[PDB]
Amino acid sequence: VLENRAAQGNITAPGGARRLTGDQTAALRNSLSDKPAKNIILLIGDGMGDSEITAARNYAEGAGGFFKGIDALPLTGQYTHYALNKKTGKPDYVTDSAASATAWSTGVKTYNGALGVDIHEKDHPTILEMAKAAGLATGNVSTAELQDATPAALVAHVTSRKCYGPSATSQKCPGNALEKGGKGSITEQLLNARADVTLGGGAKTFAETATAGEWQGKTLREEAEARGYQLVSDAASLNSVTEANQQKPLLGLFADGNMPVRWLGPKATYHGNIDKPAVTCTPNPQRNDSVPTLAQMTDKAIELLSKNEKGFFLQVEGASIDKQNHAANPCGQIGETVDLDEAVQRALEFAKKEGNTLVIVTADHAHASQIVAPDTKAPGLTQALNTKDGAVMVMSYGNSEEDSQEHTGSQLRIAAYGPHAANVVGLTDQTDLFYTMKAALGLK
Amino acid sequence: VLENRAAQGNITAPGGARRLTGDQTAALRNSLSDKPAKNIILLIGDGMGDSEITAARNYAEGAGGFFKGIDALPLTGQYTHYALNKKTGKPDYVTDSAASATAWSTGVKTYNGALGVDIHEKDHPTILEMAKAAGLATGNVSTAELQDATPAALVAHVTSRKCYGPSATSQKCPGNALEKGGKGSITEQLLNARADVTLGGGAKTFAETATAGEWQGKTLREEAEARGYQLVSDAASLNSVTEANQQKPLLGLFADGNMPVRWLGPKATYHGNIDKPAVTCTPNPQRNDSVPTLAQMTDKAIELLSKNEKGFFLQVEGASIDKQNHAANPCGQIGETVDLDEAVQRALEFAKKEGNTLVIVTADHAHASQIVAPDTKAPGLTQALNTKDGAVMVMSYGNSEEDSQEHTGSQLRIAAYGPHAANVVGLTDQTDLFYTMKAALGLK
Ligand SMILES: [Mg+2]
Ligand SMILES: [Mg+2]
Ligand SMILES: [Zn+2]
Ligand SMILES: [Zn+2]
Ligand SMILES: [Zn+2]
Ligand SMILES: [Zn+2]
Repeated sequence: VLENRAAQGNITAPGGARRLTGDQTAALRNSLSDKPAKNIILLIGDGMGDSEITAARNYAEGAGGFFKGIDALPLTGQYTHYALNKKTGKPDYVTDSAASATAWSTGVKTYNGALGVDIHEKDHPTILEMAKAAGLATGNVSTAELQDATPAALVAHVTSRKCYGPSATSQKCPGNALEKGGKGSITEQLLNARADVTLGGGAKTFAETATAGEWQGKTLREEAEARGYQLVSDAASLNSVTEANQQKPLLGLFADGNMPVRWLGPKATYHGNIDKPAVTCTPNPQRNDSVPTLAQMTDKAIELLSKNEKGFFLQVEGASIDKQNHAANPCGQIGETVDLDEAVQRALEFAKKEGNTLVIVTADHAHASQIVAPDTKAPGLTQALNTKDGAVMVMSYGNSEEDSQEHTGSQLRIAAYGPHAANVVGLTDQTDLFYTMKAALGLK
Repeated sequence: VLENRAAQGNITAPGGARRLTGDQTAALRNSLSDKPAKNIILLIGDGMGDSEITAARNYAEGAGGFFKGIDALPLTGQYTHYALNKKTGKPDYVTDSAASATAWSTGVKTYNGALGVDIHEKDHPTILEMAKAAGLATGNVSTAELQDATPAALVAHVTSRKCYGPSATSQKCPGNALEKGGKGSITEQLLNARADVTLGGGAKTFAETATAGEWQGKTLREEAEARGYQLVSDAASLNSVTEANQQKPLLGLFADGNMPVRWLGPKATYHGNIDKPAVTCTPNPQRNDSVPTLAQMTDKAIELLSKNEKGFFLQVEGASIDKQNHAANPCGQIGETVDLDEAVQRALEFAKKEGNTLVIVTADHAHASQIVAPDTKAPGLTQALNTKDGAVMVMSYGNSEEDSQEHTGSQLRIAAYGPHAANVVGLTDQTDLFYTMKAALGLK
């Protein structure tokens, strides 16, 4: 259970590339605690498989480097995340964000596209809904639009992830539409969920006015206000927030759609590793100084939430790792993995200081990006990059001919630190994660 | 620690997909032993990254299934395996078998192609040479030609993995050529090394004649015998062996080149998942019942080796997972993973019964194969397969336009069982493994 995993010296010399100093047996033994967890922080890097972690590490820290947050969690294991075919109820080997998010927040497998409901479309309670009942403070932050599948799965029970607001739901999830007697669209269900801290993007859908209920005729943004929600939309305002609870809930909408990616770089191309020069990522010029970073929202959330004596549950998500992976854009993707590392460092720092906090870093499913040989002549999209090592790393994207690269089904890394983290070691399922949290928090 | 990680029951019902039956903490704390290990069995799945394990589990065992061998090692982590650029000494992100094998057996990074030497071409001892010197019995089994990089890295110090016999070394490694005062080719160095048990393929190279020294003029097979080596070429004759030591070492040559793969299936093709029907793998009609399985060689090796009270070191390799991966042949590739699983079961069973053995299952590097959606339209090679779940699974190979699929650089799974297994947890490096075995065996 070591904190420093960088290569220890000259990597060309005997034992120069070792990440271990001594024997972990004792340190590890001392990391094993099955005492209760007062708090739980779940960081999800959407689409961040082992391939994604290695590429970003090579680039940003060098092959022999180590993410001070991401790679610093002592207990590790691999976990499966297959979905189910709605009709046959047989495994669908490649899940989407909705079906996977539903498994870790609910504990039951479901079809791709479902939020908070099993394949019979029967809804089950989420871990956020349960923490809220037990008395715990709750938080949900993401760099994606709030209506998106990963954050939404924590507060919504919809049969299709496309049922963002009033209009969308009417046609795509009519049985869910408030009018037809349903609980409502994703945005309305979020507004009803009423977690203490909810931060992200997706202000666009709050411009939709409801079609029924008390706030019918009034936009969803107005409803939020007419319900006690403190609305913040930039860095300075979030910062001013002094508190958030069931009387003063916090709702941050920092973007119309998704929040802006950290780095800019070009899209991979056919033979781009052999036709075009090596690229060096650069800060995204269009990201306004006032849009909060993932680490800042995570920081602010942990603060307000830590003011609760019963404890808290917080889910943080680095959404655009996945999205940029789909876009076949190495830089945006690596930049988003770097961003998330920052959030994890903030998470861990509090954890070691608090002592009863269980922190977990993982992903919902694997993705397309592959690290390959510099001289690789691939059928898909490639790009050469200038890593921190002063060397070149080529990235490959070859599982789709469409405009979007595809998710993949390989099992991936799950890492934890804190009381009950041993339940992450070995082979487990995406559903175990749910039970691990339910048990650590004593929400049973 | 759990020896049963298959889904609990109905994967479509809450808690049904779970693999955990309880809290791992105490079971996991009781597996953490830092007492010395008397023996070590290192099983390597060549090119078996996490992706290769999942695809083989979904096919052979079902998504919710579980490899009774591969998936049963309690302590897990992920490790980096980058090679070095010979010139600059900067990291080379995608390693070849020779430089990765050299790393775990030697503890020093090296360039791709190098067996047993650092970037300066300076020779460094391997873990087998150390075990042998300490008095421990040694074994080296694999399903590839014995001169291949994985087995070779343990007994040979060559500048190019191409220097198999006398004729290729003269021209390709003249500084190693016996005639030039060099230690000799790979085969000649294997014969000198003198491990107690050596099993695999690659007999054709033994037909070459030494160009200098004590056995100059005699083919390599003759030198083998002349030096007290017992030679066995089939299942039967292997079965009838009762001992193997420094007085009568064993040498199995079961194939001219590599041993034949277990399953037959078509090669993945362009748009193979949409244009060609789903496939069910079958037994390879070319494999003789005369040819022992990796499980059989493993078992026999453990029996003969286990007669040394002082200990033994053994390395097993399911070689063709890699080779079939390059060939874009899902069936051959999965058959080789199923086969390596039988070997890990033999290893594990012995280890639980002996109690002082450290068992480690990993791979040398990641490869091409990816698990993707059945409806996927990819630029590379694809194929649909009928799994045990009665569902279709599509596998994609898309990082090369040439006739061979490339390795990839993603960190991959490393798992262990036994004394000093806690050193496999978390993030580590391939070189760390060398040090982990040295200190477990007290080979210091
Ligand atoms: Mg997401
Ligand atoms: Mg090999
Ligand atoms: Zn996702
Ligand atoms: Zn995605
Ligand atoms: Zn290999
Ligand atoms: Zn290979």
